[PDB]
Amino acid sequence: DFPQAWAETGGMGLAVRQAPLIIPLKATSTPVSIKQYPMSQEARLGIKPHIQRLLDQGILVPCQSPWNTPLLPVKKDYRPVQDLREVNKRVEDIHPTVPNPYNLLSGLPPSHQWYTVLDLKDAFFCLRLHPTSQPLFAFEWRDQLTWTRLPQGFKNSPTLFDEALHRDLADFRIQHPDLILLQYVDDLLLAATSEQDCQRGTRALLQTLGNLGYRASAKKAQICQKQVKYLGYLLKEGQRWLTEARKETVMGQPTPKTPRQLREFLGTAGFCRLWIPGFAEMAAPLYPLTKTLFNWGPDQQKAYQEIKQALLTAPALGLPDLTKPFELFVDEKQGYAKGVLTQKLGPWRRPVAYLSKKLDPVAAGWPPCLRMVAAIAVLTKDAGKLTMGQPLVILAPHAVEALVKQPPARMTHYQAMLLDTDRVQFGPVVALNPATLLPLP
RNA sequence: AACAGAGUGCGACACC
DNA sequence: GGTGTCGCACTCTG
Repeated sequence: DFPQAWAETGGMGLAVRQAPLIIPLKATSTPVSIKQYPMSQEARLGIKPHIQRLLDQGILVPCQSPWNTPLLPVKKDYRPVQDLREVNKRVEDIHPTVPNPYNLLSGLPPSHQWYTVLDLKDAFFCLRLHPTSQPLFAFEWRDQLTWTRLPQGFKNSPTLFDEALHRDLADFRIQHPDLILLQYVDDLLLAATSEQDCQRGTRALLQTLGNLGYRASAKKAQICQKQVKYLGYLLKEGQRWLTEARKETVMGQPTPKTPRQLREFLGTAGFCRLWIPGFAEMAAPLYPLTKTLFNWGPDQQKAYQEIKQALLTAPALGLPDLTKPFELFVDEKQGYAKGVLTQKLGPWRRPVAYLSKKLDPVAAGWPPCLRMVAAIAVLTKDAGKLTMGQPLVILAPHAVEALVKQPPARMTHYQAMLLDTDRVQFGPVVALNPATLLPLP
């Protein structure tokens, strides 16, 4: 039905509006041959059929180059990645344009709740390399070659491709303004308001992409769904849920017995902190067991449990509405700041994110009252990363508006941040649910 | 043994 | 007590 745009059918891609790239070198560089690292029978055999599939496909061509860098295949078959730090250090740097994965969804309007997701197959290869630059990307072989397209391992590949595709799509975006199109480099979210208003765009877009010369995986496609996985998340109805996959990777593991094992834990669980109320404080007992003896007392096990429990009971987050205002409820506890950034849908405050930070050494040194102010300060700063300086009412269990206006060091800076009334208004003192951190009637 | 971007915790150097 | 630059963990997205 759409043979052109499906990699599985319409064959390898080529960004047609995109003219072959010429990679600008450092003003002082020099070709570098580098000994093809040894791999193994499984690695050599892993990317073996790939280096052969690409060859007769033109993407790969017989070459004789000063430069050699060793290819570094991977897996999850194998990827034809290529270890080339030596090259891309001899290559100049460019002002980047890759999206901020943190706030991309901030731009998904609740009006739009019909979703499609298209992952792009072999995106980088859709860009052509200009024969001048082709040699930089050479590697030995047996059964020396090089890339006619844009290879993985190359430091600019990510940005170069974002721009290419972003530019190629700037057309669409103005022409179907009734649709939303988020783009994280390689893969795309389309948002409609209607089951068919989605199936239009998903026809148009899916077409445009075939024309422009890009191809999308029909395997990984997610067409006109009411919920979709995107960026590690489940999106459904303008809310962001943690994936059961994500959870299993924590629940599943055995209680850490080394610092390394602890670090992996805090590592992956910390990627869920937006869904864990008073996270930072929760994990306080765990942190010192990194770097340092490893005594696993009750507090360690308490934290450990609490955190895992907090994942099972984890709530959906509301996607930030930038056309509305936000409230930030905040509390401070023994040197730890915690709070929930919320927005209203009718009669409901619905959390947009949970924010917590360990109070730094000096702050932590100040008395309870002052601590609350610093608590309010950091979380406000962090909330900014989501609100985009949209107007924010700050609420808390202890009144502090006065003190930030009439204190008897850092204040100067805190006052500056908190007393800009064009973005920050204190609200009334309120009582919070100790869990959920929401206000009590 | 590769890249870009992101989250958070810890340290080091320097500076009044 | 305050304040500026780095580096090293673990983790995630593609």
